[PDB]
Amino acid sequence: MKIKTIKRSADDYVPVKSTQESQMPRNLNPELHPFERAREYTKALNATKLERMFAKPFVGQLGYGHRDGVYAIAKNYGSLNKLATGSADGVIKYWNMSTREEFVSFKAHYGLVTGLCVTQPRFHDKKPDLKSQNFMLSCSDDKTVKLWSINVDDYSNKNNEEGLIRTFDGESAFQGIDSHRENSTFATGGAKIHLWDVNRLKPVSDLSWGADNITSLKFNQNETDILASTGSDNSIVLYDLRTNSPTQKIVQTMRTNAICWNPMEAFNFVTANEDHNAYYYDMRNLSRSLNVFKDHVSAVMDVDFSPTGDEIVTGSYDKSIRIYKTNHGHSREIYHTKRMQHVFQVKYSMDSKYIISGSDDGNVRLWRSKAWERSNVKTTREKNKLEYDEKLKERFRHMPEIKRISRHRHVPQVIKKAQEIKNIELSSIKRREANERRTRKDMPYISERKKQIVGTVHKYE
Amino acid sequence: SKTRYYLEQCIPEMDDLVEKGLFTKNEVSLIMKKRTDFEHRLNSRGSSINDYIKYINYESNVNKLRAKRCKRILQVKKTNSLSDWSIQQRIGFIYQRGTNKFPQDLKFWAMYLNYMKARGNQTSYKKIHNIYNQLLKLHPTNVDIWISCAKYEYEVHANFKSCRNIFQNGLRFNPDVPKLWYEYVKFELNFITKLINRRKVMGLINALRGDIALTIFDVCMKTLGKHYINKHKGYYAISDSKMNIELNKETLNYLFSESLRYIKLFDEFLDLE
Amino acid sequence: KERENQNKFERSTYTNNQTKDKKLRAGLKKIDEQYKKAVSSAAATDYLLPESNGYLEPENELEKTFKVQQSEIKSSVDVSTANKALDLSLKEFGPYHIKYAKNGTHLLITGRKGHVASMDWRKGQLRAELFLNETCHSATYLQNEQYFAVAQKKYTFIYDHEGTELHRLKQHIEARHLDFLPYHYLLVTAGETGWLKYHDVSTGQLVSELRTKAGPTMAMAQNPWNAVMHLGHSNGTVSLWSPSMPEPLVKLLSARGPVNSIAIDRSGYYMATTGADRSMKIWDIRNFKQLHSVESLPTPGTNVSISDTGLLALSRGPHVTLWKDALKLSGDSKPCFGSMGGNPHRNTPYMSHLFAGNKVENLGFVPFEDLLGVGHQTGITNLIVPGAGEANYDALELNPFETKKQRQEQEVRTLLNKLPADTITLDPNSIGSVDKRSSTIRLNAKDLDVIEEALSRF
Amino acid sequence: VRKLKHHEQKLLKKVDFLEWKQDQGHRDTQVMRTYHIQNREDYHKYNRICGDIRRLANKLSLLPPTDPFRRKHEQLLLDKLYAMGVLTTKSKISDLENKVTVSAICRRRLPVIMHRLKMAETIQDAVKFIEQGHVRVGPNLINDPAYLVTRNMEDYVTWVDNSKIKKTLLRYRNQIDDFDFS
Amino acid sequence: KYQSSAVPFPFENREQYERSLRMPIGQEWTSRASHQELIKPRIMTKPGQVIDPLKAPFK
Amino acid sequence: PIEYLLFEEPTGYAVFKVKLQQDDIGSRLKEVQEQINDFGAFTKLIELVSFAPFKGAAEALENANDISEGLVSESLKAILDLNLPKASSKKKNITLAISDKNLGPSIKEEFPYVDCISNELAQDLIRGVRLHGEKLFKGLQSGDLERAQLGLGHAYSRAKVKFSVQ
RNA sequence: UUGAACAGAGAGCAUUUCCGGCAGCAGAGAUUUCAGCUGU
Repeated sequence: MKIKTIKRSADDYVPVKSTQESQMPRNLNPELHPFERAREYTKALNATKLERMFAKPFVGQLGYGHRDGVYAIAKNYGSLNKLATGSADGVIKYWNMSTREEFVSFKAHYGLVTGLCVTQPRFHDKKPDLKSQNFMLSCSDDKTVKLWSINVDDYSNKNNEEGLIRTFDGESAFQGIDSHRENSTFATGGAKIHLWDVNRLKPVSDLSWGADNITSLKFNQNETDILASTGSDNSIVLYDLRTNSPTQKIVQTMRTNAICWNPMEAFNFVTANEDHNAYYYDMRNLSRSLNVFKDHVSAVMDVDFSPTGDEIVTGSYDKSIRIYKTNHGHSREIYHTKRMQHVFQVKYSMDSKYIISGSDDGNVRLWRSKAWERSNVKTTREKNKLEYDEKLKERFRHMPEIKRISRHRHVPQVIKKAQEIKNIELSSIKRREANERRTRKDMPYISERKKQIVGTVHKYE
Repeated sequence: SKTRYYLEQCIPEMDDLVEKGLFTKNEVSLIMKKRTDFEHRLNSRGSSINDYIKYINYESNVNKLRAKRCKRILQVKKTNSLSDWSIQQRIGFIYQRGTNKFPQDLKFWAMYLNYMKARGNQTSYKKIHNIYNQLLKLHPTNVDIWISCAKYEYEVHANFKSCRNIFQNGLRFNPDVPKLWYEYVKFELNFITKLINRRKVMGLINALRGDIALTIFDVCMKTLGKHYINKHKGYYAISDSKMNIELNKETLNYLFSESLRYIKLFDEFLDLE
Repeated sequence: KERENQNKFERSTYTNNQTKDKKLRAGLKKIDEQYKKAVSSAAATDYLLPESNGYLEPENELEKTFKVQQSEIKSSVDVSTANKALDLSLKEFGPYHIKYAKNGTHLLITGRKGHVASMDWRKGQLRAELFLNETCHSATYLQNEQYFAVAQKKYTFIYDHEGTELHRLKQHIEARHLDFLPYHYLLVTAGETGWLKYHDVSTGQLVSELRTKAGPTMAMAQNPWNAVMHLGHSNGTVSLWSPSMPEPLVKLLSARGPVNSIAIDRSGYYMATTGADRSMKIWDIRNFKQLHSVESLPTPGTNVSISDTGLLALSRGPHVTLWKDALKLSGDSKPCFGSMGGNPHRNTPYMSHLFAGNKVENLGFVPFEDLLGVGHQTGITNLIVPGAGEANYDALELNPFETKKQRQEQEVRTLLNKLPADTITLDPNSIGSVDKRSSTIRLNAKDLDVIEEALSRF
Repeated sequence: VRKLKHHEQKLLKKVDFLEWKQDQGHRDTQVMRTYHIQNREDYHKYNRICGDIRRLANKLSLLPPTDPFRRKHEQLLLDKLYAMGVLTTKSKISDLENKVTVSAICRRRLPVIMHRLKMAETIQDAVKFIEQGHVRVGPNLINDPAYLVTRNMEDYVTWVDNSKIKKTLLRYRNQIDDFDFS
Repeated sequence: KYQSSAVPFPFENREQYERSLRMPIGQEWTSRASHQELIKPRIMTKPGQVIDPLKAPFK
Repeated sequence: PIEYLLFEEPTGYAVFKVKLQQDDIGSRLKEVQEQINDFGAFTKLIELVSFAPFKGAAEALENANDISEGLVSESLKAILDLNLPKASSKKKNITLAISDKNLGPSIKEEFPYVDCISNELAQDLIRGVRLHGEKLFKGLQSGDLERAQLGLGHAYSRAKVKFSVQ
């Protein structure tokens, strides 16, 4: 009779030399591993609880802030850690966000500096030294656009006349500014929107639809010759710089405070307006928004895109900011602070990992876009654990017990009470429109994505 | 764990090697448990280049058994499926892992280069160029690697421009050992001898001289003298004029003994002037 | 890609008794591709499996397998396995209830009189020998060799690694059967009272008290698949219980008389119950069919056990008898005792042994080895049963070579991923799904007398 | 069990393998380490007695204050609990919930009165002596430590004669008579 | 409370949704390569360098 | 982008290749500041691609004086020309991380396609490789680095002070 | 902004241009592998 038993042999399972690790034999039988749904449910629940205890999003404020509340912010789209901010008392500052300290400050204007951006100024007589000088220009309500250079310690190649290399001049005030991402060009909105270049001391072209003023401006990031602007007649106007002309405008219900273009989709933009939500619009069809981001409770002051194009940040007049996944339409996250008042400017840093907010008490604050995410480099075991936990929270996302935990935040008292009376108001109007629809004959079902456009020039067929 | 990744990277070749009916399941489980032993010893702590070498020897032995069993069972010399290159690719990757972990034993680096050269038509000479580039980056001062690199790219490929570039870069790095100088004058004499012999051959069927070797001879004398006067009397020149003239005499003796060796192995190039 | 052993690694799903969405269509296509890739690549690991299962095969027609002696096995197998086949002769205290840790490293014996010993049976290291002079009944380890629970005269006690008493449970009034649920951290208790009690060992909190309402609990086993408890009563009724429902999940009519013993397969598919009416019965668990009914055993089967490779060890007093491939659907797998005239379609015993002096108290297979530990009136005996253990364990579920640091970190990690007691259902895959109410289609809010004919108008 | 990390202290806080809720602070363990009780369940067979006397004192409080059955039975209970020395005086029936303790009914045990009247010098050595069989209350030897005494028998706790530790203390004080055989 | 209330948004019926949930992505239940393919996220950025806007081959 | 790293040391020159950038904006945070103390995470940032050892204590003292007064020596020229790719001089230079802001100009004077960075990111990368030292080099140098440090410090000091033994 | 010749990198993308078929023969290195002509 032949016969054979289990010969475990102890050389394959506990190692000979003491310096090396023990063997881990695997056996992928589901008989060996029994509770495959419950075990990863509890791992997804422990991941959501670990996220809710690791959510420490406030990095730090930078510097000492300003004196009179930050109303303009501009990142530069080529360096990771440099940031220009301007306040109401005319002072602008250039910031190193690594050390959280200003390269330089500038008493730029006398009024409010109402816009500022950054440039690589293509002069055709001089050569731009972009490895030691940074350039920011800035418009105010004292009818001036000024262009400044900054001494920057980022390369150590060299070894110098920092401020105010030139002063463009308008006859009326300015209200917004944004620079083209090539070809020495910028545009300033104000009493009317002008286009400029850094060589000529006068506007190249006036590109105004009608005699109604312009409140904001953004250039496109790819297809760089497409401008967009917000006018105080609740209007959003697109301009093209091939045709050197406006292109199409829409009139909404309330006033668009800001625009930002999608850096990864080149025809989509997001508007941030005074009814308390944001609108994701396609340039090729402005007859309908392709999303509405709804969760704010007062007027949305500024919006910005992640450089990955996958989520937006959105600061509003209720003293809180909100981060939104672009495909959803409700807030993924809310950041607030008892010290932060009336966040007027929000940018999304080029790392896609930090969020810069300028409030109006004076302070500019860094936040993490993902609160539970730390910024060290990770060994492969902890990196694998973190993305395993992300995939697991993703596929158990809608279970009631982990949804009530991942959904949870502490919102201030004012925003919570405005939220619940907003809920009972919306439920009341849905009740009344359901009754009215039960009776009356032809009540059209208007979409939420169309419920906020009062009209559109150049009708669609 | 990463031994798990490497071990289950090993499975498609034995899928194919069981489908082609040469190995059976009970013997391929034996080669997998031996390979499990080896992969665990490789990427655990306390690892050794002898663990790498024994894994390479085991993989070459199972490759030779696979070739023998293929010729005996299928009576073809390759099945043109996955299981005739996967195991040599595995050996090349074990070599790459070992040279990334312990880049300090030139025995292992040269075993890598020997196996990669002897792999034949299936390898790529730019793949040999890559491991020559990183080996010369890690060991710029070791001079036999420069000689071996230039010897591979002249005595196999006959690439005179790249061979001149290799020798000039090596002489840039360590212009102190006379062995690299002698192998450079040897290469230049071999190149000019092949030039004038192809001239003689094209004449017999159907300006540029040894002055290159004389100029590199001249800079050989100058820089070898400079480096010996800088090597000896090392820290400072705190030595009176007796010791300075003693030093300068000794560097003349050193340099002239090397030129004596230069003429002694210079006489046997008797096909040029 | 074909993989002759995929259906072990396959995973069942919901069916209704295709789509117009482009994005959802391609998402479901990616999901089906990923499921197929994952099943195939997970099933290709059987090359990487290190060891092979044991066996013994007759190689002749005169050589039957049930008449192969344990001394003949110990001569035919190696010295390490022959030394694992231990035998402790502990005569003075009572019949010894045996228990192994879930990796086979530690043994826990209890005398009926008072003698409880936790030990490393394969080294010679005992780490608790305590003589609790009241009649102990049963014991079990909790999550380790570091804690064990013993069921004493009335109260269940909990002892640490070296034998100091940690807890006296004031509930669990008269336990006779203890079993630990290791993924849920629950000590389950039943006995002479008609009550079933689930006690959380980690928090310390009595999770559930359930009225069996059927008198004392004669047998008790745990489904390793879905952690429901099969209790056998004096009705001939097995009932399947969960700590959520105060009623049994299922009540099966297994035997006549009482139910002497229950064992469940580790796949959670088959259950062997022995009654006191001399009847072994093999049950399908998932579909609740009765597979086999071996009636008229020569004497009532006092124990059953099922190995990790599906052997069936029945014990009828002095005798232990093991059948191979008895837990199968076909009628040719009904366990016989002889083959009447040499019928190949009769499942004769795979091997048998006679403990001639005594009557065995309980049976338990050693987890990852080829042994069957039977505890009897004069102590412990391991039997070399060659087909009877998972040769290829997983070393990150539970490891027989685990060290002190590995025990510490695995204890903290399994404590962290302890499953709640409410997730115990009859099937484990029912806690991701939707309700069996709440309609299966999601809703899109749009869906949210000729004179009397004249006298009509009046 | 591992002195858990911080995200660990927070994620699970009610875990405690050592001390549960129903341990009541391990007062059974603490008082039997104090008064050195040999086996288990003595604490709870005293606690049942404490619960029974507070229950029947409750229902004697329930009955109206005029009937002789009630008043005779509460004075009888109070005199019996004085007579077994559980109390130290015949005071209020409020002491039948303030002053009856499982501690005091352990105070009436035989080793602890032995340590009280300095016959031993520790309660452990008292249990040593009375398991070795040296003492007696009146005529009869006492073997088990569970024999608690009454208020009359704290006077005739004495060793037996031929107890050699009694002989060693007599020859310590060299009053060692040996006509009385010890 | 361990099973969802209705069918979540992107699916149309519970057969589709449970076909999403039917395979565990764990280390214990897949191979190592399949585990890595199942847990790598969609957006993978580099941790310290600037993300520029997209540029296409002539729009 | 901090693509390559130049570490000077008494045994020779080392060129490292930066694998993963550390965070720029979160560079003052606690985890980013102590990942350069943990070696298991620093080896995720830095990889050694080249090490040219010196010819002896004479060339060590020559290169110590040249590194001290901020000049590119011939061994520096050799190792940088071996290791750094021929980038452009007008568009996207290759980025070398040094620790000496007045050695940078001497590096761009010799290789115009190299822009040099010594700010706080390059400083803590440099002090990470200083903190770990012999572990990064994988065994490829002769001579213990602290013994060569003792010899080079004594030689540098006696040179700088003109210590005569007469 | 384009063109030119030059110097290259291994860091991308095609496709039927050949080879990874057989001998005869000489050559190469330490009895195994390596290197080209005339046809299948």
